[PDB]
Amino acid sequence: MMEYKIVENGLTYRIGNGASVPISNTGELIKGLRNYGPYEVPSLKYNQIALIHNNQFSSLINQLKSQISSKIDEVWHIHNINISEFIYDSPHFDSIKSQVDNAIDTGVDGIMLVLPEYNTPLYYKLKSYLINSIPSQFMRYDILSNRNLTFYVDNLLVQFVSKLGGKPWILNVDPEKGSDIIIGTGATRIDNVNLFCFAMVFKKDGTMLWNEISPIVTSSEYLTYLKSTIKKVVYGFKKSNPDWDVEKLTLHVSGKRPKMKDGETKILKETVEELKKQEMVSRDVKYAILHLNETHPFWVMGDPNNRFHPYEGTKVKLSSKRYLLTLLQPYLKRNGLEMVTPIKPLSVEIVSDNWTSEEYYHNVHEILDEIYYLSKMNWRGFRSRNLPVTVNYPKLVAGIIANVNRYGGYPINPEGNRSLQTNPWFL
Amino acid sequence: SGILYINIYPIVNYPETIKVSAIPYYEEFLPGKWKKRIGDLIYLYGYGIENEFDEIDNSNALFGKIFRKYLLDILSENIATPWQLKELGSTLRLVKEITENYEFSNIIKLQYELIINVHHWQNTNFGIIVDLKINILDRENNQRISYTKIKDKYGESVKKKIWVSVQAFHRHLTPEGKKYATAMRDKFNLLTGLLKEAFGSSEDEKTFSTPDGEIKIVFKPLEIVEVSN
RNA sequence: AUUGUACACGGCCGAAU
DNA sequence: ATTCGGCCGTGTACAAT
Repeated sequence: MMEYKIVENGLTYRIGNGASVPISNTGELIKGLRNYGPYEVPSLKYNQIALIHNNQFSSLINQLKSQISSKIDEVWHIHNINISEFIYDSPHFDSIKSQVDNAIDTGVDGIMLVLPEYNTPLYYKLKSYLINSIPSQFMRYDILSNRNLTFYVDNLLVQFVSKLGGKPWILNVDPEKGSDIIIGTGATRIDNVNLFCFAMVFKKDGTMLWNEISPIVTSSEYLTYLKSTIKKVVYGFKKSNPDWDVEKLTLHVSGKRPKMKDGETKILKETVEELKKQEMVSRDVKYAILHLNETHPFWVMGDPNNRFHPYEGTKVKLSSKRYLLTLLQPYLKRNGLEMVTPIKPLSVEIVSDNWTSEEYYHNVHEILDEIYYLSKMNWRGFRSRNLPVTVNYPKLVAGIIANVNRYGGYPINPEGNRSLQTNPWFL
Repeated sequence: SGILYINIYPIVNYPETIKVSAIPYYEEFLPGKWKKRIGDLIYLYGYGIENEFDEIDNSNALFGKIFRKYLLDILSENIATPWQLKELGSTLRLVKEITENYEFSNIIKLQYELIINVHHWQNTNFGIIVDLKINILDRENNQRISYTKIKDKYGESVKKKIWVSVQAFHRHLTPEGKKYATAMRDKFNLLTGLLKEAFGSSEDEKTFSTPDGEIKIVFKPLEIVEVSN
């Protein structure tokens, strides 16, 4: 006999120069992108992108290059540009790196390399090198051959324009009705070990911007790095804004689950106490720890008209810590709704909080409006990952970095390399 | 419309007070049947109340955390002929061999598995949860293998055979391989029907008999009200 | 690795005292 | 220590504009 509530219709995509792009409509989003450029057009010194591969005069690669030109020149507005081909002719990673060294020496700002096979070690070992220096996009030929290259290269180039330091899209989330500084978390389990990352959010321009990311942290240092990050986010927020933490200082934990006391919440409470003892955060500060989980024994029959699946916003429980939230509604195609397999909704649980139960119900939705607002923020394709960007992005960072370190590749870190911030590289 | 069937089947009726014989914890406490260890005690609810004869009310703190395993242990009794409970504990493992003339059935056997769970909210309402998980089993060997694990072995074209059959029985995809419309509705009609013919009650509700009172399950998904507040 | 959504396995990591 | 809830990896497929 629970009760579910829906976020009021909105969250229209903004891509700069004004926008009215809806959500869950890839056709409409790409139509807007062709009509209106991306949020921050990532023009660079060398208006020239290379495509590095092994094929020679293959019609498929030629069609790929023609599509890349006709789209990035018209849909992503990185103008005054041309696509150059580089050939390594030997699937060994050393030959490929030697070939991409030619593109680096030329100075091309974008490398859309094509691998021949599904080869994990070489893929990650070379992605480390070709991501810690230049925006790029490693892809492979086996899966390139099979499916249509329209729907393929569209998302390919969305990820590409995101990696070029620009922003494909931004969401219409108000400066109010949100958390000023969200420190999200994700994890990736390698050899039964959790590796954590934090997608710090600062509200750089009044709209929730993933401003800077953090490297992998083992669970042993998870709490200490969380304290350091609580301090760093308020430092950066004060530096970039003369405002105060009036609404919240929440978190977003996935891949783990925080404690009620003597753990994540105690660290957050103590560090917020330290911040308020130095006038940095307002007295009416809200800690609002959280926990996010994707797999669980729960499912939902949505309304039958919407392919029996729950709509884009639902909060089914009340007065309990756990809540459920639906994000992936079926895509609204020209004929109707996309036929979809049964989907598993995201479960939100407020592990600990200190709203003192006066307007607790208001602030539960105040967080939960944000996560549905913060989940379509991710820039990896025309499709969302049904996790907040503060959960998707740390997960991707941890996966990429753990894979790179497992194979002994070129080390990556977003702390030492200052240029990695506000420039998606981990996608 | 405006309702989200939440995979919960309500406990429409259950004893207002359940006779729970609280016992100080003892180090050799097996997980056992009809015994729950919440806090630092052992609560010999139901079968085994010969010590205290105690009664625990609805609003008591221990009631909510004892009646969960009480309900699991009383649901682990009345099960129909085909199904076979596998394991009991935090959840109940109800499996059932599949016989639906799926293509290449003589090589790999499919196995419905039911995940019996239970959720309590507001301390005055209850309900059981179900989740399905088909198990891939080679009928001649009865071991756990994956679609990639078969590959060319057991037939390369049979990957298109069990997988399509798996998503068809699971009601995610068509029996041929493509995708259909009412995947979500059939995803739970299957769960409700499977539980109904699993607990040996083709009727809407089964009135299980407990040492305390009578437990009745609506066997229907918990409707969620469209309250906005 | 265009993206997701699912899926089956393998291994499981952690909430509450 | 138990109860109880998840939880992310590697490979099949499916389909969007």
